Amino acid sequence: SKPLKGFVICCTSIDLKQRTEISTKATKLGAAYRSDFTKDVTHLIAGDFDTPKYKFAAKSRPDIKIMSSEWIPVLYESWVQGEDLDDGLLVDKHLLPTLFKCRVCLTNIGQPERSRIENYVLKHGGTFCPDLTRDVTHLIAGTSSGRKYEYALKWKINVVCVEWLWQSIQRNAVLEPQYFQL
Amino acid sequence: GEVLVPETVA
Amino acid sequence: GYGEVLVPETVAQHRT
Repeated sequence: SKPLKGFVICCTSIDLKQRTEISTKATKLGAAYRSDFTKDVTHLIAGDFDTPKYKFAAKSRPDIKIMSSEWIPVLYESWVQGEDLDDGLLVDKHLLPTLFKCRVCLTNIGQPERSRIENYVLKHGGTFCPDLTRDVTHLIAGTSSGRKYEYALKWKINVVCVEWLWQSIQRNAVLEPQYFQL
Repeated sequence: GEVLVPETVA
Repeated sequence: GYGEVLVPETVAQHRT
């Protein structure tokens, strides 16, 4: 009976069908559902990191949990089937992977730090890209030179130092690239 | 509540 | 359909 009383949920980059399912089920669970990102939002369900709502939460609101689209349907399913819930309300099991929708490429980084970066990208839900293509989201560069670097500038792909990755992992959110320039 | 970021325009 | 441009992974790698 109203397990999500006091929760205020908002979506970013969630398709209409899934957004309608989430708002309907979250409302039945007792939550408030907000189309705008209001000051009282507690949980942001995100389908991408490259949005103004996501950027605001990553920069200014670490208290707000960034959740996977599957959170509300999975919690609703347990609740409507009469299963016991706990005070965690499955939140920690459905946090959005930090590097969700990231496609990360590397350039000018030696071993073993190059393969360690690749492992961390995969561990945190990103896609690792050995080759640079126009759909890469971040190029982590050891130096500002070379073929991948020049093509990332041409394709307007973010070029960041590895500190972007480390700070994004510890912040549990993709951070903006202008703070991690070479 | 106070709007921090508006809804994405469809 | 059309070919894609790829910048290949660096072949010659170095140990830091």
